[PDB]
Amino acid sequence: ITSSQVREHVKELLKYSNETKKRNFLETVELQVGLKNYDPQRDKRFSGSLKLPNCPRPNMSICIFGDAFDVDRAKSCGVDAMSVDDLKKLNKNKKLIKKLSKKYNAFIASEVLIKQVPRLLGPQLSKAGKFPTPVSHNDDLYGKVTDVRSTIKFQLKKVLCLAVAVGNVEMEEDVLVNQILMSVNFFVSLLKKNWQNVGSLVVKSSMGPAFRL
Amino acid sequence: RYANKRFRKAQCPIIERLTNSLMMNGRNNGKKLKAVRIIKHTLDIINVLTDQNPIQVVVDAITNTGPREDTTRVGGGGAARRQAVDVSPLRRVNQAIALLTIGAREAAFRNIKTIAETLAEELINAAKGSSTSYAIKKKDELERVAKSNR
Amino acid sequence: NPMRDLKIEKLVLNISVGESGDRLTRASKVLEQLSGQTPVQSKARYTVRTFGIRRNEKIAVHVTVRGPKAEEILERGLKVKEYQLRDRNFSATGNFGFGIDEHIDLGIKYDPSIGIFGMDFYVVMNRPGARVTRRKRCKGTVGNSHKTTKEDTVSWFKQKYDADV
RNA sequence: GGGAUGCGUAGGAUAGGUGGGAGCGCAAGCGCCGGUGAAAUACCACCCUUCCC
RNA sequence: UCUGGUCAGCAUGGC
RNA sequence: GCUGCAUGGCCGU
RNA sequence: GCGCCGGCCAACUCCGUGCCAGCAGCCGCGGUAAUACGGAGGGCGC
RNA sequence: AAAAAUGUGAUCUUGCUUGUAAAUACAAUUUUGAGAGGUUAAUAAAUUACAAGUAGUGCUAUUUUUGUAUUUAGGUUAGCUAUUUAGCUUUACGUUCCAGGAUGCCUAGUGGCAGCCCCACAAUAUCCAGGAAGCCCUCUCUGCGGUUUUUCAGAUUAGGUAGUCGAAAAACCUAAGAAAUUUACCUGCU
Repeated sequence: ITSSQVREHVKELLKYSNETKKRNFLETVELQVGLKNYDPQRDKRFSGSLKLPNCPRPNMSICIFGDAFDVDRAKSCGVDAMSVDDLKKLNKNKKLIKKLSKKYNAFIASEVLIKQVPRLLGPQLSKAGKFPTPVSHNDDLYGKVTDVRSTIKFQLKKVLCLAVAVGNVEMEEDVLVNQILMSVNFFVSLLKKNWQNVGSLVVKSSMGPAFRL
Repeated sequence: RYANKRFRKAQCPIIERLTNSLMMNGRNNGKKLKAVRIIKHTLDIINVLTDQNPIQVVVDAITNTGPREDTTRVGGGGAARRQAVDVSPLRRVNQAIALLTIGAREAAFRNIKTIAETLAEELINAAKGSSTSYAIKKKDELERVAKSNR
Repeated sequence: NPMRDLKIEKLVLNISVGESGDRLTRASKVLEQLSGQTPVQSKARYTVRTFGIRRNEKIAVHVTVRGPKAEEILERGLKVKEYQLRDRNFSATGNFGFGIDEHIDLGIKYDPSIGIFGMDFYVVMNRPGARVTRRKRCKGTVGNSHKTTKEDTVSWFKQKYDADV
């Protein structure tokens, strides 16, 4: 909740993670919060994207739907590119489309393309919450890609709680806290009660145990 | 009752007594001639429309029309209950023939200068080959009434 | 001279009292194709025992005239029922249209009348300048000199088309 | 809180959800992939329904 | 039996 | 014109 | 001389009358053909 | 309705709740004759249209060619009696006359007939039973209805039972004073 308290949470979490000094691979930090006194039945549920101020550390898988330029940038970035030609083909084959949707967290699409993508893709993508974000045809993707990586999705579903990826072991405790704050901000905005709803908050490394704020 | 059963001379065309009775039912004002004609013409109608011989069609009709049981009122201690009872064999014919002619008159179709088609159609409708028509209705209705108050 | 001569100013036919075109708008139909125009009027006098007690009344009345419409009407008009076309029938002023009057309160009024000559015909005769009296302005009054006389009046019409009787 | 539980159709099947996920495991198996579907499933978590303590 | 019907078919007492 | 309760006759029932 | 003449009870007709006037022992009689009221003729009784 | 294509940010539509809008008519015969007064007092059914929210579904969201057209229809949710068929009228519970509209449901097929495009037969149940007339009665003109007061002897010659209100009169209806007074069934005494 308060910055100092979260800093302790984060600091403690890092120390606890063990087995060895640290796993060979860099673990990631997850923030989990439980909510209270909110009816999940109503549109109280939260599904939203948050741009973390310091990126996720993984830079979320992103797909780009578009043509030259936009497609070129996507390839340079190393992102999957779905070309304009493929859109109809994918609408036809649900089998592939389903797989594509499951694999990536976010989709970015050339804005002009939006009519076609919803016509063909929308049935699969929309239910998922996967619908693409439009960007101008001659936009610069890099900043967006960074944010979306460096973007994370908060999806409560009907359940009372949420788990989100806040950062990496690589990043500083200060950064992790800043990212956590961005997440917290969304909840504060959604309900009138605000943060009061948060029953309990916890931080945890991949391997490490959760520690309550 | 009215009188002793007088025997009726059998029909000139097919010497069937039952037919004459039917003819009597049709006739009124003693116009015996018109009455015979209507029945004969109907028989001809039965021949064309239906492959079967008219005499057979008619007899079958009467059979469908005769009520087996009828309800007669009677005064019991309270109210007059309608006792169901069998019907005399003599009674059944008079009812059947009478009901045919009445239902036949009932038909909308006004065919032949006279009534003759209504009789023709009525009889066929009666047959149980076709056991429909107004005549059969009355018959079925009476039987239904009986055994309702079994 | 020509001025003095008598001509007919406005006549106007009319119809009986009561509602008109009761079954359907009718009775106006007569008066229609007759005289060329179609007037309608209304009435006052609410409680009528066998009349209405309607206030504003549909009551049929109508027609008028001009010059020349009532000529070519009042042609094949007179030469209609006139047991006595004229005599006592019309009076001092010039022309009239009547029948037998009834004892009713008369005289102190503008003098419209029930009187029925034909489907109450109204030939009104006036000579002269007379537009003087009628017209709004210095009205003036008829001279009671150059006024119509029944004798003169039962002249003119009579000279033409039909006998005085 | 701990152990259970969740049966339209399609989907090798009883899919309560959502986020992470290209892997978990010596292997077998399991998952990804492929596919069906409105939604995808291993594995790690969090939020639920109902039942038990 | 009904003071049945008819003095208006006719007849007939009385008024 | 009265009285069929003053009657004949005749008739209905 | 006197009573009576509808039945009981022997002795009957006319007229007057018109539920009136009247009669009446009981039953009753008189509302226009009254042997019952009143007179008369006639009759019965004594 | 069918076909093809662009394409609004792919795309896609069966519904639930709130707000506003309009029809569903009415007159007439007949009634104590007419008009006026609350056709009341009551409480208003439900069909379609647009907007928003919402599961839906990203919301408004196109153009060109072809046959008349080759589409779905039709019915169905009126009352009453009835154990079924059916029947009666055709829908009534404030009383009289009438429309069935929602969803969901039924036949797409069977029987007669030479044949049929020719005749017959199915259909649950919840929704509102809605609309007009119509309202003990009151005032006026003033109503073939019907008021106001009085008298009541006595049946060709009289009585016994009795004749729509016991009868009759004159008259009242914006005013009611006022005065005369029957009979049918049926019969008698000396």
